Amino acid sequence: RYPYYLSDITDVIFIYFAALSPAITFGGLLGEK
Repeated sequence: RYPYYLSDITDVIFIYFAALSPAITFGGLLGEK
């Protein structure tokens, strides 16, 4: 009865860590955030 909890949750973590993954590596020398 809780489908949206397993699929829609993993998808939210797929693009949340994917997008911020690179943006964190590149740059980040002078300004931290």
